[PDB]
Amino acid sequence: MNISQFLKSLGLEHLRDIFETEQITLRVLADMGHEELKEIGINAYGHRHKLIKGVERLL
Amino acid sequence: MNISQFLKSLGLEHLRDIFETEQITLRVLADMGHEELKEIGINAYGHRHKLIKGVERLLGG
Amino acid sequence: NISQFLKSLGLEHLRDIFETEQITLRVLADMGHEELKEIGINAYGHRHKLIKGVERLLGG
Amino acid sequence: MNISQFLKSLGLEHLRDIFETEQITLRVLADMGHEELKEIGINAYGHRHKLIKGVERLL
Amino acid sequence: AGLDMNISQFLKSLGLEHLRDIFETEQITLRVLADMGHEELKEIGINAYGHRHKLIKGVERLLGGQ
Amino acid sequence: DMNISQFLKSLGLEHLRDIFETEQITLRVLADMGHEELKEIGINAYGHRHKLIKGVERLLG
Repeated sequence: MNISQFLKSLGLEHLRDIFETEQITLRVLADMGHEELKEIGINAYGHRHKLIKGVERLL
Repeated sequence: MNISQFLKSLGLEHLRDIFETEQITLRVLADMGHEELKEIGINAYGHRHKLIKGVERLLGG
Repeated sequence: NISQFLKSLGLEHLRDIFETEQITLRVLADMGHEELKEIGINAYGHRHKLIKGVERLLGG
Repeated sequence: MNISQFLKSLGLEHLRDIFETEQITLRVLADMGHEELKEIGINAYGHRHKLIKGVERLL
Repeated sequence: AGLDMNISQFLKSLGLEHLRDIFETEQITLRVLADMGHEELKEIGINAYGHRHKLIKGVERLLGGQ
Repeated sequence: DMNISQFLKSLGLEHLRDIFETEQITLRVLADMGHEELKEIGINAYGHRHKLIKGVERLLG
């Protein structure tokens, strides 16, 4: 629901600072792919994969 | 339409001073991408994304 | 929106050219005299009103 | 009497869009202090000072 | 407190009659409006500071002041 | 790499002629100028700096 709650559900709460600094809401995240997520500092494929598939589960 | 109403609609009124100092009109904003917006001090991806998509919705059908 | 735009310039008769050519306000903003001649706006006066209209509307 | 004419007289015409978007009339501006003006985005003390003192004369 | 007044008449008196639909949809009476500040009014869609200011000061004058 | 007066006219920035004359900005000086350097000589609008930078880029290439 909130981006903090979304990350917690994927076990990715430790990524919270990137999302806060870049002002990424769960709605902004919905329009983001691998290239956009690499741009904001999500360097691990596994993390981007979890985020992309996580938004797909909802959206 | 004007920038002040445009920013308010996206909930980005706090960016009003950057737009005023840089004399950014909707015409200028329409040709701006992520690199151009970073140049004027819009450092958050989320803010640039909202601006870019906002102009797309505004000037599209 | 583009229909509202044309109406404001008294150019409502150009609605069909704009619809057929899929010209939105974003497309119109990047168009000059040569591009407008290409879609069939043959009168200078009409192209001038469109170009200056987008300039006034967008800031700008 | 027109907020646009008032702003012009103080050399603060650049502030017109904030006043229009926030629907601030001279009557509204008359009950506004430094805290209320900061709230609508008048971030410079000098600008708030000119506005407050400007309305004080218009009485 | 005597604020049993018609919200339609209240808005008209402030020159804010155009807000009639927000107040009707949200079922805002004068008694509800009396406990509302800038944050609560922003929440129901009253986005202009000037409009919220007029409403808050309008209820104050109807209540005596502050 | 001609007279600066012709360059500004081509971009519709002829009103900037006095800044360029007073600051003794030639096209070769302008070619090494970015957004920070142009802000320093009084070009406060992003749109004007953008037009100047991109204008010299086209001239060079």
